[PDB]
Amino acid sequence: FDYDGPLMKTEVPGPRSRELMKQLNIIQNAEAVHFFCNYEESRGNYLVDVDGNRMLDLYSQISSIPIGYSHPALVKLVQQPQNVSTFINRPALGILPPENFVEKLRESLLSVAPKGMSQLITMACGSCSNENAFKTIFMWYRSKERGESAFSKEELETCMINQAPGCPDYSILSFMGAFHGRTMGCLATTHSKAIHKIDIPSFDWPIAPFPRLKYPLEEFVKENQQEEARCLEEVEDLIVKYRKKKKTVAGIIVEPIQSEGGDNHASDDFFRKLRDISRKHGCAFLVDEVQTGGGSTGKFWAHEHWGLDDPADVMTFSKKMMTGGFFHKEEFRPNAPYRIFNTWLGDPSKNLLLAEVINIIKREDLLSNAAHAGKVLLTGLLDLQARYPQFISRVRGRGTFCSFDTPDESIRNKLISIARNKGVMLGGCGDKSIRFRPTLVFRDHHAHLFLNIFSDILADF
Amino acid sequence: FDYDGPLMKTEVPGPRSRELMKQLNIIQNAEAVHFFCNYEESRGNYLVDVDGNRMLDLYSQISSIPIGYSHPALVKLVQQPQNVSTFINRPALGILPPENFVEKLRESLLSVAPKGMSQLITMACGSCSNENAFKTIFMWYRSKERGESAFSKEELETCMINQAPGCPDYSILSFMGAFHGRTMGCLATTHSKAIHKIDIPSFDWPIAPFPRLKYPLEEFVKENQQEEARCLEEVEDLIVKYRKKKKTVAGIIVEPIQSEGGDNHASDDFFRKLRDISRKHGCAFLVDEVQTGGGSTGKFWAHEHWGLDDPADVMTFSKKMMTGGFFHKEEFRPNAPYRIFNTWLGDPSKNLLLAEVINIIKREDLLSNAAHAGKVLLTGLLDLQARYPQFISRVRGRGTFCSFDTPDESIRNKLISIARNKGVMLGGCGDKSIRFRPTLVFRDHHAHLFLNIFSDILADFK
Ligand SMILES: *Cc1c(COP(=O)(O)O)cnc(C)c1O
Ligand SMILES: *Cc1c(COP(=O)(O)O)cnc(C)c1O
Ligand code: FES
Repeated sequence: FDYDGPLMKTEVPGPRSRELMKQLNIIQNAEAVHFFCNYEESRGNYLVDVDGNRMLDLYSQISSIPIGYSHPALVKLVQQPQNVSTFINRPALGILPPENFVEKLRESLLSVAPKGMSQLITMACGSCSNENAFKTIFMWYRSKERGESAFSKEELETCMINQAPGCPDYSILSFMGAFHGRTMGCLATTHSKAIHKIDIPSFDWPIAPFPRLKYPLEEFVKENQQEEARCLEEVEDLIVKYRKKKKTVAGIIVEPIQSEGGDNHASDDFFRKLRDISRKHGCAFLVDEVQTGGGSTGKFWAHEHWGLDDPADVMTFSKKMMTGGFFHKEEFRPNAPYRIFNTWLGDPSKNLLLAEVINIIKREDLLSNAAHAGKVLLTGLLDLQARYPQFISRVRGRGTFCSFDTPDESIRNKLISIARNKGVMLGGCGDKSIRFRPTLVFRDHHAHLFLNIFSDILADF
Repeated sequence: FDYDGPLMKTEVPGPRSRELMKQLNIIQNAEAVHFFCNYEESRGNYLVDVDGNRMLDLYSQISSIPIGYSHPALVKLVQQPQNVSTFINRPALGILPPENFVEKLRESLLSVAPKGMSQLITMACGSCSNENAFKTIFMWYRSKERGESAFSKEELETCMINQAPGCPDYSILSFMGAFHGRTMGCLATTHSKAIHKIDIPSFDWPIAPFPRLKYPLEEFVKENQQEEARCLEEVEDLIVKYRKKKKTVAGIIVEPIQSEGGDNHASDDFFRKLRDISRKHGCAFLVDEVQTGGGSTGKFWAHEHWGLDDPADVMTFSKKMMTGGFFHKEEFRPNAPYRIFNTWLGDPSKNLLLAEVINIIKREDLLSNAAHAGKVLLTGLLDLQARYPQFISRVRGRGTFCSFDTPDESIRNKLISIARNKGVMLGGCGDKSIRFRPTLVFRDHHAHLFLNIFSDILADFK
């Protein structure tokens, strides 16, 4: 199920990794590569590299590995002779679904549906989930505007040649610091780092400020309320402004906690109010749970913390969910087929795995475990913040979805690189934040292994 | 390996499929659903439904099943205990690749790299392949314009807020009839059917005519050269026009044979001249082989027929390839990391399957088989066209990538329906064409089985 701690043999990347990185660099830019991995010997919370290093992995493949490496329940699925077809016969799911398609959805995604959302379409990744959510939103908005009326001849003609009125000039409102994917529609809503954006054509869609909270929260009660109120006002102003531009805001997309752009949090009140603004202007409210979804905040979906019966119109997911897709309200159902469609629409092999993942999450009480392990982590980070104010500030988190700031990008990267050599894989976000994305099998004792390693690193830095 | 023929028990969809359709329709629009399938009992070219119908499948999951159902070499891979990890431990491939990543690419995609393209990025589907190929082209074009210079402060600030100059107003030129995917960038290049496009915001990018050939080809040699010439002239004019509009054409995307829009073919000559036009105006030439790729035209990549040493700058793929991605020239290599990126960048388990598929295609000489079986099919289609000119026209194809037109949409759909109930699954494309996408284990005897069932259908059709 898991090893008893990290065990380092070499610097990371070690010589076998470096050789493999040189080979890969011949066929593509390999500069992002951390190291090469032995996934066969990886177990639980521990990633083993090709040099035999064993690291406690608190990044989990960018928050995408739900119940650790080489999970014995998932091993068993692959071993069952009856499952072989699912792995080798991939269907065009929009036209030729397997006999068990609906049942395996009942065992998996439908069992964790968000409140108010009776509909589900599956997609293979987070980007195509958000792209198709946008399109779902645009078709719904245009359908509100036309009744009743059929598509017009002018609409049918102009859409084929990329013109209005067939192709409307609607927008999705997004936030500074957001990350929603990198295909060309997703990208216009992404505002994470310039290198993600530069040299790519975009859309003129409104971009609102996301609150920047001040820490410690108890010492900034009024200021943080004011900051959130200012952002809400600017959202509403943008919706009004873009309606006058004839670039009507059909939807608002937001993450419950901004990830790639710097682990930015906002109060549950901010979200409830944002949801109400969206409804008031007839904007669909699209919650992107690709990274927050799947339990690490201590609730299956992070938006569940908000306590709403009607939390959103559309909610996308992927990463830990193995498959992508989006849940949505009945009113957003496409009116005709072949509008929201692609060849594969996910993969039944991933739904097979996810159903077992969800069973394990329920049976091992891993939601509540993530709240607990996360509190233990956060407490320890607060202790380190108090002892090392020259390096650590703005400690913050929900569940195991935790982060802190360092003084600058150069110290942020150095601390990540030293931790890795000492046996712990950390992620970065923003210009100078370190983030945690532990698998759901991360326990309080793993929080301590990390804290004790990192305490020694800070003492010697 | 295979069953010996179709076996029909019910109309399709049968009662068990209709019940599942009803259940699925509660949670999503299920109006596209053909029927529900028993993939566990499906084998080779035969698909088995939940009503126990066994149909010769000449559509192969929209041309995505490369070596048939339940292929025993693929079954063996899933059975090997050493392969479990690959199915259950999915990496973020851009940052933490598995030990065998490179070697498995050598066994698979790199063994079939097109001429002149040393670079490869992997992607999970055809649409992310094309969106990321567009981005690769836009970055390449700005790199030519800025030279070996750093991003400007203004570019870095403006790109974050969706503004020029950091976000350029460059265009990708595409063709009427095209299909390149349905995410918002891809979809701007797609011009297949109105329902695929309507109500979605787009880009003001140029759209050229794709040649519409007249059949039979021997009777319209001159008119077809003229039509191809006119299309080439309009591509070039559009490039000049969009430069003048400050919306410079950075790349041109085209399919070797247009699929979803209606199986539109053009000569090898037209593609050679198109490629030259691209080069002449400094446009990257992006060939979409998502549906033509993987052998069914009798060469691994359809563009191979053009006989060029420099056929293209970028070539995308997916469907039969199990994974997506794109090959590209060394000069198109991104200059920094995290520009072309996403969480998964494909999936090693699909690479595992693909290596074995490529092994099977080579060992069993399946490109040659597609040319041979496809000639059998096309010859029979031409024979049926001669006998039933009132139902069948514009018979055309290359390898098994064949099609024909019917007089109208209702007849096209009736013939597909009838054929299915008689044990043969066909595709439709455009408003009135029928298309073939047989898997690569389609042989001449399957072609004759089809021909012989369809002959009977035609004789009985009113
Ligand atoms: C990773 C991520 C996406 C994109 O998912 P991919 O599978 O990389 O396309 C979208 N939204 C958020 C919040 C993410 O963190
Ligand atoms: C199917 C197809 C695509 C899109 O592939 P998906 O995997 O459906 O996103 C792109 N181009 C062509 C030519 C295709 O036929
Ligand atoms: S865009 Fe999602 S898998 Fe390709």
